[PDB]
This record gives sequence, structure tokens and C-alpha cells, in this order.
Amino acid sequence: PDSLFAGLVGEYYGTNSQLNNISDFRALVDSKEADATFEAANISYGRGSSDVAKGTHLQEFLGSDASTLSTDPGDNTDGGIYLQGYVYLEAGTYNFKVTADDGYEITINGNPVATVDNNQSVYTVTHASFTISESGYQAIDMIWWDQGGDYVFQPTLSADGGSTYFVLDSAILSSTGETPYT
Ligand SMILES: O[C@@H]1CO[C@@H](O)C[C@@H]1O
Ligand SMILES: [Ca+2]
Ligand SMILES: [Ca+2]
Ligand SMILES: [Ca+2]
Ligand SMILES: [Ca+2]
Ligand SMILES: [Ca+2]
Repeated sequence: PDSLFAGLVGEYYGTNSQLNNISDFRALVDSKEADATFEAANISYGRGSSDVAKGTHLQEFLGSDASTLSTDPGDNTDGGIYLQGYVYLEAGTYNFKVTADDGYEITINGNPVATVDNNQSVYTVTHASFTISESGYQAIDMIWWDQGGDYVFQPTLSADGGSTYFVLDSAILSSTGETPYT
């Protein structure tokens, strides 16, 4: 049985190898069990300095979500997160606008909808629009990593053509696709 909560299933992975791109982080995820798990209920993380993977920086980065960490990871030079679950969206057009250091990829119903395939100091990208064909819980996953230094990850979403954006949080997230009452 998988726990039902108003959030995405979160996994954190650390490494002492360099993360340069999405492929490197996905390979890290493939290579071992998560260094920690957590509930991603308020996906607006950071900003901080001096490496996400060292000391208590992950806790600080995750903020309101850190109280759900399964363990306190040891130090690494590089690290990142893999989030997966469901997000309630009505049929219509949407676009992400993401602030991040380093890179990331977000997919909805298996299709990439926001990609930065490289390292970067903090930068905000307004991504191209996509459509949702049927109202309901949509499958969503995210990866984000830090190669070192500063770190931030805030992927906001607009349903109104970029006039207003919201953080993905417990209002609309579901870990399993069932309706959370938590
Ligand atoms: O990863 C970013 C780009 O490289 C360095 O400037 C650190 C910074 O956080
Ligand atoms: Ca794994
Ligand atoms: Ca630690
Ligand atoms: Ca909390
Ligand atoms: Ca590094
Ligand atoms: Ca960084």
C-alpha cells in the first residue's frame, strides 16, 4: 500500500560525481536507492548557498517539506530530487515559469513541458504552453539538481496565459491520484 497525501512522492539522491545535465541526474537515480524520501507538498525550494548536498542545506532547501524526510543524508558534493505523482488540472492551456539553479525537467502525462538541460546560476525561464485534454488528476514528474554552489527550485504554473502563476502545493497535488483529505 502507498501512502495517500496531498503532495508528490519525493526522493533525494546525492553523489560525489559531477552532475552536468539531466542525463547525469537520471543516471544517479537509476544507480541506487534514494538517500532520503519525503513528501513534496509545497514545491518552492531554496534559495541557499554552499551546496545543497552538504550539512543541513537540503533541510533548509525543502523547508516546509523537510519534516517528512526519512533520514538526514550524509554529505555529498552534488545532489538532486526526483518527484512523482499527480496534479489536478482542468482541461485547457497552461505553461510553466521556473526559477532554478541548476537544471531541471518537468513532464506531464509523460511529455516534457519544462526543460533546462545544463547547469546555471539562478535563472527564470518562461516555458512554452501545453494543453490538457481531460480534466482530472494528471501524471507529473520532476527532476532538479545542484552541481554545487547556490541552489533554488520554484516551478510555477499559469492557467491564464501567463497573467498569474501559482506554486504546486497541497491544494492540487496527490501522491496516488486519489483525492486527498489530509
Ligand atoms: O551551479 C551554479 C553555476 O555554477 C556556479 O556558479 C554555482 C552555481 O550555483
Ligand atoms: Ca533509484
Ligand atoms: Ca545532511
Ligand atoms: Ca512541515
Ligand atoms: Ca559538482
Ligand atoms: Ca548550483
